[PDB]
Amino acid sequence: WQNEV
Amino acid sequence: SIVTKSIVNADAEARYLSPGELDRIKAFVTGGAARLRIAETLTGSRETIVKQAGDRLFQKRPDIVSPGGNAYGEEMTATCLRDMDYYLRLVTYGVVSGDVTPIEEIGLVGVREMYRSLGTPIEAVAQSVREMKEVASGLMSSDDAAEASAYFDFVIGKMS
Amino acid sequence: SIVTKSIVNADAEARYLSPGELDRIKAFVTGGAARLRIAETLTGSRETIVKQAGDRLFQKRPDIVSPGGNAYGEEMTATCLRDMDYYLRLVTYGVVSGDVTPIEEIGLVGVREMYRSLGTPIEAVAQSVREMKEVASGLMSSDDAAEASAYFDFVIGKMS
Amino acid sequence: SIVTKSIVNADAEARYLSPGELDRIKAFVTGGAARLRIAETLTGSRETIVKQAGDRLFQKRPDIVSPGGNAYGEEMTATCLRDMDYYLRLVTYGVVSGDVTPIEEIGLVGVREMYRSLGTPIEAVAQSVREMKEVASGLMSSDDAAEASAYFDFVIGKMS
Amino acid sequence: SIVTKSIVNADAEARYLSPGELDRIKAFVTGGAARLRIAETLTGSRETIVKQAGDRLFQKRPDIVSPGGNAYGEEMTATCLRDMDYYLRLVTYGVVSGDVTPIEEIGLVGVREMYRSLGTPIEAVAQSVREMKEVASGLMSSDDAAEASAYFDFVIGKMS
Amino acid sequence: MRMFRITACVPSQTRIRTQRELQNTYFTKLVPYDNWFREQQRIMKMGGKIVKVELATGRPGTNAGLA
Amino acid sequence: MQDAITAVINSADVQGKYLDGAAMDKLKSYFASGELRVRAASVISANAATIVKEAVAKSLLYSDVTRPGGNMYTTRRYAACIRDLDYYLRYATYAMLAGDASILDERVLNGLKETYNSLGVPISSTVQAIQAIKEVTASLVGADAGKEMGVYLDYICSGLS
Amino acid sequence: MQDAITAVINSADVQGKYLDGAAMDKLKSYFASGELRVRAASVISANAATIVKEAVAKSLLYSDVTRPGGNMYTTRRYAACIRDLDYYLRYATYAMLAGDASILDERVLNGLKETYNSLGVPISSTVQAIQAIKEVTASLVGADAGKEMGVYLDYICSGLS
Amino acid sequence: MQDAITAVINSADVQGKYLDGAAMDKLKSYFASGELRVRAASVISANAATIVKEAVAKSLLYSDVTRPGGNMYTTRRYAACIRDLDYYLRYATYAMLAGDASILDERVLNGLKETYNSLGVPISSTVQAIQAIKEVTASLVGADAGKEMGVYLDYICSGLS
Amino acid sequence: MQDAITAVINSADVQGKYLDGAAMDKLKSYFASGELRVRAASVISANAATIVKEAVAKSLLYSDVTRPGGNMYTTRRYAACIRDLDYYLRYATYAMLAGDASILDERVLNGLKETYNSLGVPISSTVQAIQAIKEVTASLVGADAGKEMGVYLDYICSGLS
Amino acid sequence: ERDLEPYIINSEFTALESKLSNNEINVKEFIEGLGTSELYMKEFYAPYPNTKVIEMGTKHFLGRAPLNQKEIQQYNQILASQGLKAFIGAMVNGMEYLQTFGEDTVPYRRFPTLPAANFPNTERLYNKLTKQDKELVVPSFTPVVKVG
Amino acid sequence: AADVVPATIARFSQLNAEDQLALIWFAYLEMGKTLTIAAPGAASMQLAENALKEIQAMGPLQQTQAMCDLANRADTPLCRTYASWSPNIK
Ligand SMILES: *[C@@H](C)[C@H]1/C(=C/c2[nH]c(/C=C3N=C(/C=C4\NC(=O)C(CC)=C4C)C(C)=C\3CCC(=O)O)c(CCC(=O)O)c2C)NC(=O)[C@@H]1C
Ligand SMILES: *[C@H](C)[C@H]1/C(=C/c2[nH]c(/C=C3N=C(/C=C4\NC(=O)C(CC)=C4C)C(C)=C\3CCC(=O)O)c(CCC(=O)O)c2C)NC(=O)[C@@H]1C
Ligand SMILES: *[C@H](C)[C@H]1/C(=C/c2[nH]c(/C=C3N=C(/C=C4\NC(=O)C(CC)=C4C)C(C)=C\3CCC(=O)O)c(CCC(=O)O)c2C)NC(=O)[C@@H]1C
Ligand SMILES: *[C@H](C)[C@H]1/C(=C/c2[nH]c(/C=C3N=C(/C=C4\NC(=O)C(CC)=C4C)C(C)=C\3CCC(=O)O)c(CCC(=O)O)c2C)NC(=O)[C@@H]1C
Ligand SMILES: *[C@H](C)[C@H]1/C(=C/c2[nH]c(/C=C3N=C(/C=C4\NC(=O)C(CC)=C4C)C(C)=C\3CCC(=O)O)c(CCC(=O)O)c2C)NC(=O)[C@@H]1C
Ligand SMILES: *[C@H](C)[C@H]1/C(=C/c2[nH]c(/C=C3N=C(/C=C4\NC(=O)C(CC)=C4C)C(C)=C\3CCC(=O)O)c(CCC(=O)O)c2C)NC(=O)[C@@H]1C
Ligand SMILES: *[C@H](C)[C@H]1/C(=C/c2[nH]c(/C=C3N=C(/C=C4\NC(=O)C(CC)=C4C)C(C)=C\3CCC(=O)O)c(CCC(=O)O)c2C)NC(=O)[C@@H]1C
Ligand SMILES: *[C@H](C)[C@H]1/C(=C/c2[nH]c(/C=C3N=C(/C=C4\NC(=O)C(CC)=C4C)C(C)=C\3CCC(=O)O)c(CCC(=O)O)c2C)NC(=O)[C@@H]1C
Ligand SMILES: CC1=C(/C=C/C(C)=C/C=C/C(C)=C/C=C/C=C(C)/C=C/C=C(C)/C=C/C2=C(C)C(=O)CCC2(C)C)C(C)(C)CCC1=O
Repeated sequence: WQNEV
Repeated sequence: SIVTKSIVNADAEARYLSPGELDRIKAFVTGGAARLRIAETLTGSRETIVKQAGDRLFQKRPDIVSPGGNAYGEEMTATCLRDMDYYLRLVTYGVVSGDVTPIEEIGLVGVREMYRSLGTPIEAVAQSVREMKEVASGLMSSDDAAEASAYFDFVIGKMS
Repeated sequence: SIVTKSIVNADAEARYLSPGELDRIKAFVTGGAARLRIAETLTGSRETIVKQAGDRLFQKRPDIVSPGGNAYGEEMTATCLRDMDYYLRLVTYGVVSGDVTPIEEIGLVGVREMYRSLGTPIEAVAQSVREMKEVASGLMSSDDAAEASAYFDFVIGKMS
Repeated sequence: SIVTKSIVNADAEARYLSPGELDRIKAFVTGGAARLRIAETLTGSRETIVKQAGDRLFQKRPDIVSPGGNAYGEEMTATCLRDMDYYLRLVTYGVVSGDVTPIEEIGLVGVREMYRSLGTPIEAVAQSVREMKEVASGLMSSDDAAEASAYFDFVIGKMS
Repeated sequence: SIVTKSIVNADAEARYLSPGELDRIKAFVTGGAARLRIAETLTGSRETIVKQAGDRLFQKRPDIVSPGGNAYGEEMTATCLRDMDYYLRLVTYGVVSGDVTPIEEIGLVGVREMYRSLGTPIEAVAQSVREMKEVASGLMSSDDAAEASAYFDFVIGKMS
Repeated sequence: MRMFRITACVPSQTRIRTQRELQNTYFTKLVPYDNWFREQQRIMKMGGKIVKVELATGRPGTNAGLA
Repeated sequence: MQDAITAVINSADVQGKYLDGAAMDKLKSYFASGELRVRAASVISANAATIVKEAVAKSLLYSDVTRPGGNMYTTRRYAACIRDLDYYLRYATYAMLAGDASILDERVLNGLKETYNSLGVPISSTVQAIQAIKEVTASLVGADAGKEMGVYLDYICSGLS
Repeated sequence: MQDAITAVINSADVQGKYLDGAAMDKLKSYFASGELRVRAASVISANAATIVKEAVAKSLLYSDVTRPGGNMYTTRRYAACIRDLDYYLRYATYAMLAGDASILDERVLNGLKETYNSLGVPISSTVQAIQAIKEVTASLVGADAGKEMGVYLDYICSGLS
Repeated sequence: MQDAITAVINSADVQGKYLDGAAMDKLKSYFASGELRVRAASVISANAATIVKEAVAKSLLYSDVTRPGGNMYTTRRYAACIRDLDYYLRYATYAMLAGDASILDERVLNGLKETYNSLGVPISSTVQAIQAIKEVTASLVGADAGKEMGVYLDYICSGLS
Repeated sequence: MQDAITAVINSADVQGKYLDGAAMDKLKSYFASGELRVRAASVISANAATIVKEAVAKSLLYSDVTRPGGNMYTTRRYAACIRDLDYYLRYATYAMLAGDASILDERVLNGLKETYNSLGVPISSTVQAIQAIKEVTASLVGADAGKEMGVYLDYICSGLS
Repeated sequence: ERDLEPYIINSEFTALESKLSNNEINVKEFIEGLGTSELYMKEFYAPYPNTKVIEMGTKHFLGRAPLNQKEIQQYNQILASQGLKAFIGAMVNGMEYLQTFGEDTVPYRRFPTLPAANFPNTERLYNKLTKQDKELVVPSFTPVVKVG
Repeated sequence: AADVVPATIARFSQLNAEDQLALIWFAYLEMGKTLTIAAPGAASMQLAENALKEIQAMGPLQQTQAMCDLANRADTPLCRTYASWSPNIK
């Protein structure tokens, strides 16, 4: 779970 | 229907259908069995397809259901599930018709204006239909996977 | 070419090819082997095909070579045969290309002007093309017969 | 500018500027001292006005900065502040000019295309500009607050 | 009215009224008091204005009142004075409206054809309107005379 | 294609045209659905009165297959 | 316009549901009939001018309708009648290929009856011409495809009546 | 179209008399109301989209019309309804500025009732949508301008009746 | 449009037969009338505007039609009346020269009544103006040509009625 | 314009001959290309907005090109650049699915350099935009399809420069 | 720009001609139907870029070259979003078309005085026969002042 | 549980106006740390700052009177203005 900054 | 599309083209040209249109309709009528198989599979596995795709979309874009978002609240996430159901059924209609006319006519024309009015992230909806594409491809056969993927690609591009 | 045909039709709406157009391109690219095969099967019988078709047409409509007629002279009989040969080359082009665009761009557009300028009967030339189609269907394979007869039928109906 | 707008309308009707247009231009040029002063005030309060404007915007809709939002990291939030400074500069331009044509020319034509290609929530942009307007009105004289609020309101309406 | 003109312009652009336009309607409603005062002055002194302008025009153009002229005869002169009253009423309407649209709609479209049918020298009619113009300017304050001069000489130029 | 047929009376408010004008002052045309909104906006802005309009071609509320 | 497939899709979308067994069998029936429909359309396109020619020759030519005073007299209105018959044939082929009369009622009968009434066109003679067209088409194509073509052309006749 | 001033001018010109005391009183009334009308127009131009969105949400969303088989169903019909309500808002604002209903009569009402009758669009539903728009605009502008804005919207609904 | 010549030719052509003694009689009668027809047409062309002038002066001027509240009020409407009377005079001259009142049907009366009803034009006043035009033209061009023009003018007025 | 298939067809036809062996092998090569081209076109149609989005984000985005002075400033010019990229991508897909650059150099290179010079467009920045388009398309279509797409885009760049 | 005898197998506009002769559509509708035709896109839309398409369309329908860069931008946006049919429909249903040709006049070549350069642009458009050259007479208007 | 939200809605339903107001006040107190954080921008507050400013201008006694009138759904102009708003606005 993450979103590429 | 591709038959209706070919008829529209022929009547626009004021001529009878050409060999290309005849071969197209012949191939469609011969492949109608596989098309109906794909439609039946999608209808049977609709709820699991939509739920898995919606959860993958949630993981991709958690902010969609985060507080202050359009999908926030169980009501506003069930409405996403309903919209995904609508678009999956529209894809089934397009698969069974062979052309994108019903999709463009029921879910593509005016969709951007509707989602502007409702505040929805159409890019997020495009990601959701993408995820539905992978889920349906997994649940579905490989040979028909390309055929269904073509219509998913069309919808993703148009609603993108 | 059905490729360029669908390309132009899509560009008219300023958009990529639809699923129907891409599917038909799939079918055409796959069946190009049989298309080229019918290409050789019709390009090999050109002398006999035109000879039989013109000979049959001569007693079908004897007025073509009757006195005071359009092709009464030996030279005009040969010229009518040469038109038969041109139209057979055009149909071969169309069958190979998978689309009637070569037919339209070579030997159909303004042909009514051509044959009113030269006084030749359009119904008679259509009957000649019908004779060509009948002989070709006789001298070629069954499925190839239908495939080539589609484009013979198109040229016959359009010119007539 | 207001003079440019009046000139354009007069050119469209193919005539000299009417006495009403002339008196409006006269009043604008006479009162331009207040407009220049208010542009100076907003320019001076530029840094703060952006600061608490962005803070209020993020508090009112953290999804744009939360995971999945357009400006999730500090880097993209810095870009969002950069855009907010763009729009502050445009509103300053509008205040000095007296008419919304610079605003339309610079930052409202194709803005929907820009913020649909970027995936930015245009509703979020509208809310950010609205908070900008609220804080500017708070730190500005009330009547002058309305003078700047005209242009802020126009930008808000175009964004929405 | 300027209100109607701005509304029509905004509708043609398919938008809402801009801040500059709304300011213009604000200025118009502010000046409505002076417009009403000018209209009341013209209405009160209409009969004297009509009489003096008619006498001046008759002296300047004796042919129209001469035998064989259009206005020759007491009844013809009375009808012409009625026309003068009509144009003065139209000028008052234009003054209250702040534009020339009511005057143009009521008595400036087809006036040339109308007076050609009636056998009335349109240059003489324009001269009569001019005479009413100087009479009103004398009877009215400097600024109010300047305001009414626009409508008066607009009618004069259009009818000339 | 779900066309519309309309009867509209469009007067002349600016120019006195000296040649025959019923053919464009009181007319009944067939308008496509896509262009109907634009045509009606144009007619109203030109000041005509839309005496009548009816969906001559097509079926009301067709959720699919309208072309 | 709508084919059989699009008609079924529209009927399903009216209740906003996936296609059930009834729609499944309808689509199967249409897909089965499409093999016949394609061949019938091909032959009709082959003889498109033909069927019109023999139908007019056997139905109206050398009759009072063509004689002076007849409502086909004069070359202009004769060509108008021929163009109308060609219209009817092409739209019948369109309706046959689509499997539905939606295109027909969309395009051929749009004010056609009132137009013919105002022009004084002989409705009975038009019906007879369409019947001759139907007979020639049935002879060319066969009993079955001829049957579908005839039912469509009879729809044109009913609209014109 | 017309405004208050042009309406008064025409009312005087029809009997061909100068603007008397009553006409001047009406002109003064409109001139006084001008500032309020301009402020309300500024507010509505501010919140054009939001007013329509709130009105539709509280009036039509999650109701029978938006469901499959409803007039507002499908993206195309949703967009059409949104556009119609947006034009209604814009033209009601136009009428509020002008002080007169002539713009609505000759730009929003001729050719619209029978257009909805042709399309099957729900008049009883669009009436309530307009009423929701009226409520939203009243809440934004305030009671003073809101009363006249609602007057114009009620005029629109009555004409649509 | 058809004249006496075209009417005779159509009467012959509907039977599809060459011209006979009756056709020659009709043609020579029209040829005899042609001299008077051409002279009346030439004089009316020379002084057409004047005729409209006296007709409007003696029919509508100084009346409620021209006064405020009447449909002849305002310069635009007055010019519209002048142009309409020019239309009627020109087309009556056309019909007189042709010998048949079909140009009036297919070029004047075609939708004129409905247009007048929609725009509010007073049919009775229009008929009175037509009668005035007929009287002036008769007095200006004599007895036989006067009656010839008057029959077509009465045709136009009856069609208006 | 033309593609490989029409190129072989008209190359034969200009000499007025049937299909010789060279034409047969050319057609076989194009057919072998075939499904690869159609798959690349389908994936491009899938992610149509994507390739342009990340191409801008790679090359043009966050630079003096999109800064003041640079041609990308203002939302209008930004959306114009996006529209140009969409034109270029659709023409690239068309040229890929066809097999020839005739579509491009008939719909692209005609006056494009001069029009961009008239608008003062940065040819280098445009070329970089098409480059980023090329890599983003390659990363989604594969190796050989991406290579041929890049070849077509490089022809576009050469024509632009 | 030509009589359509040597460019058509048969006249596909026969239905439009019949409707016009029946008076159920006006000459403006006939013009719109001709514009939204496969032949028109074959002749002036297929073989030219969108800018040249805009030039040819405005010359054929409105009778004059593009007004300005604003008009060019609007027409390019129309072509990019909805293709050629929407372009033709917009150019034919615009207020300019109705104010000039109305609902009954076939469009004709115009000789406008304004705005600037419109007369020379229309002159260059109309003084050359069909397919004379592929260059663009008015690719765009170089703005005097560049925003940003 | 699937029916957790409707069960909680019914449980809030039987509670009286005082219970509802106290519960919402304590919910705001627990907000952020215990309950869901607030992101007010998603709602169109622009059609609500008018009533917000009006209530701020109102005196404390009338402030609480209007609040209780809203809680028990009293017939007041402020109550109707609140009611006509969308639920997110509320
Ligand atoms: C006198 C110096 C000038 C002059 C005037 C004159 N007018 C008439 C007759 C008419 N004038 C009008 C004009 C109008 N009616 C309207 O409603 C309006 C628009 C609001 C206008 C401008 C009309 C209609 C008439 C006809 C009578 C009627 O009441 O309808 C005359 C008499 C002409 C005759 O032969 O009766 C005269 C003398 N004529 C000149 O030469 C001077 C320049
Ligand atoms: C034969 C089936 C029918 C027939 C033919 C006939 N044609 C001509 C003369 C010409 N025909 C053409 C046509 C073409 N030439 C081309 O290159 C192509 C394009 C691919 C076409 C369609 C032309 C151009 C001519 C004249 C010039 C030339 O021959 O190149 C004739 C003789 C005409 C004469 O008067 O010399 C005849 C007889 N006639 C029939 O009756 C048959 C039905
Ligand atoms: C005058 C004595 C009466 C009268 C007339 C009047 N007519 C109009 C407007 C129009 N009149 C026509 C009629 C025709 N146009 C034609 O081309 C022909 C056939 C060749 C006819 C019969 C039309 C079409 C119009 C409207 C369009 C136009 O004018 O171009 C008006 C003006 C109405 C308005 O305000 O729009 C008037 C006043 N009115 C009377 O009171 C007299 C009895
Ligand atoms: C979910 C992942 C995304 C999202 C969706 C969302 N949609 C709504 C509300 C509606 N959705 C529709 C859509 C359609 N109606 C149709 O007829 C068609 C085709 C058959 C479609 C696609 C409609 C009409 C509504 C309005 C409600 C109603 O139908 O009655 C919501 C609710 C929004 C709200 O707050 O009210 C949501 C959340 N939103 C996202 O953010 C996701 C990207
Ligand atoms: C929304 C509140 C309701 C609704 C809308 C709806 N409208 C249409 C179609 C049209 N609406 C118009 C409207 C106008 N034309 C004008 O000139 C004016 C003045 C501003 C208006 C308001 C027109 C012309 C059309 C037809 C062309 C077009 O569709 O754009 C539809 C589509 C109907 C159909 O496709 O069958 C819809 C859905 N529908 C509702 O249920 C609401 C009550
Ligand atoms: C902040 C309030 C919202 C937001 C902003 C946001 N913007 C970008 C990136 C860009 N924004 C622009 C816009 C403009 N440039 C101009 O010259 C003009 C007029 C002067 C405008 C309107 C541009 C060009 C970019 C691209 C980068 C650049 O400027 O070089 C981002 C980041 C996008 C990315 O992928 O990097 C963000 C986050 N996002 C929100 O959610 C807020 C509502
Ligand atoms: C963006 C990718 C790069 C860029 C370019 C840029 N283009 C414009 C404006 C126009 N571009 C075109 C080009 C075409 N139109 C077509 O139809 C075709 C083929 C399909 C092409 C190649 C046109 C015609 C215009 C003007 C009309 C319009 O707006 O559509 C601009 C704006 C110029 C201006 O003066 O406003 C720009 C900036 N600039 C970059 O930096 C990118 C590398
Ligand atoms: C032939 C079987 C019968 C016949 C025909 C006839 N028709 C007309 C005139 C018209 N027919 C139509 C019909 C259509 N036009 C279309 O475009 C289509 C849709 C594709 C249809 C169905 C129309 C509109 C007209 C009038 C305009 C025109 O010329 O097309 C005529 C001539 C009438 C006249 O007086 O001009 C005739 C003769 N006549 C018979 O006797 C047959 C029974
Ligand atoms: C006087 C008096 C009393 C006192 C009575 C009084 C004064 C009572 C006071 C009652 C009040 C004012 C209670 C406030 C409740 C507010 C809540 C729960 C906030 C909800 C907002 C949320 C969840 C936000 C949601 C949001 C999110 C995240 C979105 O996603 C969308 C946006 C949005 C912002 C909507 C007693 C009753 C005690 C009796 C004795 C006595 O004397």
